[PDB]
Amino acid sequence: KFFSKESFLADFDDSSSNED
Amino acid sequence: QSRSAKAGLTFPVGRVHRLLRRGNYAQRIGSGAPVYLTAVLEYLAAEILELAGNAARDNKKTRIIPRHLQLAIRNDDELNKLLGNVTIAQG
Amino acid sequence: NAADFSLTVLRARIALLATAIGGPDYTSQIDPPPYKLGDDCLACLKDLKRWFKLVDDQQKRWDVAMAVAEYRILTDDLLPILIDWENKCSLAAKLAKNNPDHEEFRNKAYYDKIALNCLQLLVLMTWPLIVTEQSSSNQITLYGELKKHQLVYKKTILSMESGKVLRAAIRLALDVIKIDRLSRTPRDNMVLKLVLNFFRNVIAIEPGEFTINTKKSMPKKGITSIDTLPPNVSMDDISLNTVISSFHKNKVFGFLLTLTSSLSKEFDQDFINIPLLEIMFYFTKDVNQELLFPRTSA
Amino acid sequence: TVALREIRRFQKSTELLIRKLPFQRLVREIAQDFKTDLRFQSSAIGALQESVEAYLVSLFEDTNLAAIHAKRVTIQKKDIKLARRLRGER
Amino acid sequence: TELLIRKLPFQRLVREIAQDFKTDLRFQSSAIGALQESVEAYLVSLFEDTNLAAIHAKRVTIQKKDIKLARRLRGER
Amino acid sequence: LPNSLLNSQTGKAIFFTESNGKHFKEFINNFIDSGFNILLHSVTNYFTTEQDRMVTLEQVEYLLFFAWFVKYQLLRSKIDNSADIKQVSEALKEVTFILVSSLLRSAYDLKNWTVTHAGMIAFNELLNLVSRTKAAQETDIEFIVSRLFSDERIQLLSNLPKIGSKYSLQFMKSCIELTHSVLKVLEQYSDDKTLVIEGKSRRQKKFNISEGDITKLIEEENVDRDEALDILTSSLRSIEVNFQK
Amino acid sequence: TKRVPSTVFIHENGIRFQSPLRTDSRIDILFSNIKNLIFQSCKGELIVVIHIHLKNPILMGKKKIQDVQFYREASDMSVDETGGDEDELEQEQEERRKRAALDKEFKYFADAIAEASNGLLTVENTFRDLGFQGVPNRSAVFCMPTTDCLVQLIEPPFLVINLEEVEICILERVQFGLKNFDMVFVYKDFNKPVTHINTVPIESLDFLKQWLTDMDIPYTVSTINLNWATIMKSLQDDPYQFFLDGGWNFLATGASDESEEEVSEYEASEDDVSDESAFSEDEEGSEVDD
Amino acid sequence: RTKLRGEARGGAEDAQK
Amino acid sequence: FKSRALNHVKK
Amino acid sequence: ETYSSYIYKVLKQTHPDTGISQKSMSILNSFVNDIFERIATEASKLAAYNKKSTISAREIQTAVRLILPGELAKHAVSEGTRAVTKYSSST
Amino acid sequence: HRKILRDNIQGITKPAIRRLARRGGVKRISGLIYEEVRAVLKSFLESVIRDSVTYTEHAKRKTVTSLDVVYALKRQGRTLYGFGG
Amino acid sequence: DNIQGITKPAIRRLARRGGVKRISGLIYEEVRAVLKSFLESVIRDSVTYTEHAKRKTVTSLDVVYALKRQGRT
Amino acid sequence: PDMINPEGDDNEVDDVPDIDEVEEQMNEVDLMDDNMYEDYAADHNRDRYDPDQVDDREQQELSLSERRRIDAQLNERDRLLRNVAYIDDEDEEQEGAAQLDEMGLPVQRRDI
Repeated sequence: KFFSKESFLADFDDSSSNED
Repeated sequence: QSRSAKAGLTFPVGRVHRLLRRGNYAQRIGSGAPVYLTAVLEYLAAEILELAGNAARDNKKTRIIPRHLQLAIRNDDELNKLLGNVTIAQG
Repeated sequence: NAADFSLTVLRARIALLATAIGGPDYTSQIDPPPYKLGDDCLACLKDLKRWFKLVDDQQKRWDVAMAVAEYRILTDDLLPILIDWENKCSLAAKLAKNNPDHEEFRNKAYYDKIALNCLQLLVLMTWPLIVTEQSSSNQITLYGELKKHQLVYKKTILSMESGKVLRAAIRLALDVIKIDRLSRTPRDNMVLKLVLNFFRNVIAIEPGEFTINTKKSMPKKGITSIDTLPPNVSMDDISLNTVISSFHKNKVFGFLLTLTSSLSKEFDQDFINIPLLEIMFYFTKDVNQELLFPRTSA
Repeated sequence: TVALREIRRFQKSTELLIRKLPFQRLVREIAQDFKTDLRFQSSAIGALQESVEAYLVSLFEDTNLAAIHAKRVTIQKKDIKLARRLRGER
Repeated sequence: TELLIRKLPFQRLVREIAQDFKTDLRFQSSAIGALQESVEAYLVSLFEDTNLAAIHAKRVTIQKKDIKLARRLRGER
Repeated sequence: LPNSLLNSQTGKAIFFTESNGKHFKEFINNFIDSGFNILLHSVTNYFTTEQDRMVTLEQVEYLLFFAWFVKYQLLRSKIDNSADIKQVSEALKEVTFILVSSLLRSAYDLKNWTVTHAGMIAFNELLNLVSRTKAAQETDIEFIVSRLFSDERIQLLSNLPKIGSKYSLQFMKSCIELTHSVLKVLEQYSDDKTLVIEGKSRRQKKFNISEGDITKLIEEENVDRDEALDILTSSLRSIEVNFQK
Repeated sequence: TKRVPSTVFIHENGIRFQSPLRTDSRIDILFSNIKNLIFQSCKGELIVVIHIHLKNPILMGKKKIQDVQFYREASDMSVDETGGDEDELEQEQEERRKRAALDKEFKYFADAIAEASNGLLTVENTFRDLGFQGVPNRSAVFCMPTTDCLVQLIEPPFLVINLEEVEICILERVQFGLKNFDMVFVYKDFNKPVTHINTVPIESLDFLKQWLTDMDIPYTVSTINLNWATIMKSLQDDPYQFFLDGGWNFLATGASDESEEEVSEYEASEDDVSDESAFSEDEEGSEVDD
Repeated sequence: RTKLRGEARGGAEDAQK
Repeated sequence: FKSRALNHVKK
Repeated sequence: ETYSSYIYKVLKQTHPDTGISQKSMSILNSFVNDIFERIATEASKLAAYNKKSTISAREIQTAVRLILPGELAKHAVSEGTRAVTKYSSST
Repeated sequence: HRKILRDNIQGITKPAIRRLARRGGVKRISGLIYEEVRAVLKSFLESVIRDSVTYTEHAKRKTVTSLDVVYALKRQGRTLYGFGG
Repeated sequence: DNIQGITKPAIRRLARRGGVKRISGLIYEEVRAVLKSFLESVIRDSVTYTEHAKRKTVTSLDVVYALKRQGRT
Repeated sequence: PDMINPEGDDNEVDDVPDIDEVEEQMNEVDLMDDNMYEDYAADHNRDRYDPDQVDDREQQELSLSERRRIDAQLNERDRLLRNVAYIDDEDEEQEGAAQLDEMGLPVQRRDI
């Protein structure tokens, strides 16, 4: 179960956009 | 007559100037400084060559070996001051 | 009368510096007052760092820490600066993601530098207080009150709009992370160590211990309390539940996971191998594993 | 005498020191930690080889000096700690 | 930071070193004070190493052989 | 030092909420399933060279981090079969064995008792992990139980309860759990008799070597004679222990 | 048990030391029994000594000792505790004056001992400028090469290497990258065991070799440590059988033996061609400043 | 010094000795 | 001076 | 072995009888490159110390008289200043 | 029943340590000195290979050249000669 | 020479901050020897820097630069 | 009473690592023995490097300026990691910061 850093940047920017 | 014969030293002043340029030690380098440095290299290399050749002459060996270089470094005290930290090998 | 005169001139100078860092901008009329940086304010951050270096470190005193703490530099100056930088950078990142090269910062390097200096003061001021033997009497006298001020620091960090300073700290970390591994200077990895150390300070702050003098005999009244808490700070604010809530809301957990999982392939592991273990230990020092599995039920 | 003849042969068969193939395997295993997909040059492994021999021979000379300083023939934990420390390499 | 060795003997020591050098340059007190402070720092480092080289050899008194051990392990000649 | 399981009362309970407890469980699960092994390997790489310079804080936090995450993975594998115990498989390397055992031994000889307690917890969970991996699969298991119980460590675990009564309740509870783990992992070898253990020889164990014996061992187990001399020396200190003893 | 400021008696046949503690316990050493009379100066030293080496050991009553030294503390106090004035400069003046006085005092006594023997015993003087550090036994001391012997007079193992009785001084473990080496005296007679002095600094070595050229003793260089017990036992078993064929030839002299033939010519590399060139310096020398 | 050595006048008797 | 420390975690 | 052919030219210059081996020549080349690196880095640090942006021969002069032993440093300065004055007089 | 040699420290064999110690010049050795030499050797290779893989990773290649190793040793002050460059 | 005249309780106070309790006699002479060598090296470095700077008087900043040289690993 | 040295003898203080001295008492390995004539001379199989694993080819090399930049970067990395108190010792730290007043406080920047 590898966690990608680019996925964390994408999730950071997306939760900055709408935060769900 | 290039710069090497103009300086009178068979060590290359042009190659010293070029490798000073590629190192980016400073953005400007002089003309007399590579001549000076290759004369220093001439003196040091010629002196350690003469001591190593003399050490080859001591044991009547016609051929110089790295053991003669090691004898030249150990026997001279100032070369031990200059080259005490470094070890040399492949022999 | 040299000691109290030196103490009151030191407290006066920290008060002047704390007024000189910034203001809440009461001139502008917004229903929440936006925090405005003072004129020549980065020099004030360097002066707080210089004061914490020259007095607190070599001279073996802790007067500067309480002089800062009673004038609320962390509560009222550093946290609004970092939160304003976080909110402005988040809005700018949104507007640049939708349309690049529109609505930039005017002085982004200045804001990044003052944000980095504010994070440096957060790490330097919330450092774990250890008092071993042969230490100065100033530290021994001041240890309990400075632990209480650090408790106020932890409550204010975790409670200020659910800890946006944690998002500011991870943004300062992903400023480093966006650079390639070969292009990263060791100062950038030291900034990563600064962020991981800040998270270990946020987790690691615990209530202090009650120390008594046993030279005199214990009277008939005895110990009436061992409470070591500040007035506004309760045991719920300090406890790990608020830490987990503020860390999950601000995505600290994903940050720690994505630095732990790619520790060897992406980061220089010798910089951040020890603060990461310290963070894991400071979670798991007070958690029993049998109670984490529960197997109307209440 | 064949006994002192093989003493002379034993003098010829010195300077072997730490062995070449276990050193190659060990430096490969050490290099696996920093980057799994690595390759070496034989002159690079040789340079590492005699650098380690020179360092450890100088370390045993310093440890022997510390031991002879301590009114003693054998060497200690603390002898090699003193010998490593007073070169300033901490 | 107390300058233990007396100032005028150090000021004439630097004149003696200039004498065997035959260098004929002059000196203000700032360079002399920096020299004396650096000498005090080097000597307290050498004496701390001499302390722990002596107590390595289970003695409280530092000796000639502790000085030889400190110079040889430092590698200075 | 911070307040931890070594200082808190045995009856102290952390009261996680539903959402906070679920988020912490997810975070610890993803930590073990993602990078517990890499972090543990990097730390035991760093501390095995910095072993003589670390103050009690790093020793205590390393042993507690190791013991806590090994115990949590053991409990998760016991409760649920979806998790794999091999996710803490890098706990079972020889380097972590050497580090934990050397930390416990250096804590005992210097009469340091906090690091002794943390190493006692770590050794108890190490034995529990070894017992779980042995009960799962029936091999390197005999090698590692020969590795942990080698040297004078059986005498160490024997004389840890003799000095327990002076200290606190948590030290004494760790003495309970460690001695129970020791007797449970050593009662499995009562009939199987596989108790070969590296022991410390005291008087002369010198033997005049035979190079014919050396070369036929070279033909037997495919070895170079320098490490065969190492094997020939290490075979001389091998002893056997009695579980009744 | 306790040392006292005693006295020494010269007789025409034997030197006498009577202990003022106990009259019955005293030391009588014949002048014909003296092998060597060594006088050591106090320069670079704390005490000043006269050492006496004997060819025949003298027993104290329980164990035979070989050599007896008379010593005097020249300094006022051996170790000084630590913790205006200027009396100290005059104090170092008075111990340099009294060190010269005590040097005269023992030199006149050495002359008296040399004259009283009537030529059977001669005088000998040590030299600090040619001395060299090393470890005999378990003590790393500044050892003392002299005209007649190699003396070592500080530690309670006192070492006197007679230069008239030694066959060879093999230099030992002399390889490169090595700061220390082992130097081993092998005596002319083989019955007594060899003398080994370890950990000699490398910078004295050539100077030490020059001393080896002054005292009519040869030297060889062996790069490995030699197990001297088995070699000396093999010399004890068959001395003449070994010495008749290859007496000293078993070691490398100094080596070459068979030719290695590993030399190479540098293959006569020509001058470099196709250089980069393309300087474009755009810099002017102008006038140099000096 | 046409030979360009530090001890060009000093090496001859050193080689002789 | 001699001091005794009391912890809140013992409660 | 970029600097090796001129080592060979010096070795033929002193007397053409002897010949250099591979390993000793590699030791000599690494010596000359090391001395070049020490002069060039040390002079770059001095150029940073005196805040100049041009490498001159005079900081090379003080750098050789820094790292070399003094009695060898004056000889290196003497041959170097003769070479650089001949180079400047040839201009 | 017989212990295997499966460790990275067995590249540093005991007679290799004893040969290094005899070349250094000790007369007798203890027992823990073997694994102290093993730890010292591990620390030194981890340092030198750390600089060397940093060099060859900034070279955009997957192989290590001897020039990288000799410059890494030069950075620690333990200079080597006789390898070119 | 005043290297003969360097005062001894100053050496004892250097020994006090050195942490020792007792000082031998030859300690004094060899400390004065390492003083001579240390001043030799640092004053040589200072005169090299001030020959580079063409001034007839040395400065303390060049002495600090000489200490940057004299500090070694 | 013995006077081993004129300069000073042993203090006779007890050894704090008693465990190490005891384990040297029960374990000691001699170098000057019979087995020192065994370890050296061997086969030529272990005095080899594997040709298949080790690749020897002419490859790309760093420039001199790039290598000096890497040297400066790792010297900075070793200085930052080895000697660290906190993170506050950052770049462009004031070397003139050590300005102590008559009352011990830092000297005020820029007279009231």
